[PDB]
Amino acid sequence: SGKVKKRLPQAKRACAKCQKDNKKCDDARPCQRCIKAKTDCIDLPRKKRPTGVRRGPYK
DNA sequence: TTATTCGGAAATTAAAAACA
DNA sequence: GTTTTTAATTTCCGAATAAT
Ligand SMILES: [Zn+2]
Ligand SMILES: [Zn+2]
Repeated sequence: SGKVKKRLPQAKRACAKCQKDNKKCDDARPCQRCIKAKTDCIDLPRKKRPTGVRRGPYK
């Protein structure tokens, strides 16, 4: 049988450069893509979705 | 050829809602 | 107080364009 492409598990979080490039980060810091690119590997904070927006009843 | 860009599918996730 | 629902948000696939 031929090989099926394993969708890799996602990184716990993506560093700023992997976020900008829309590419695969990892759980090392610096991440592997930043080591290869010789670029600063920085973690930036996530957006927190707001409180106080009703949804209406669930199915 | 490799490097960079990015649209959008798929995955994550957290407040609302539902439940105990 | 648990847990479930499901839309805000994030991750990165993959297919393009740009650079070399
Ligand atoms: Zn990264
Ligand atoms: Zn990085």
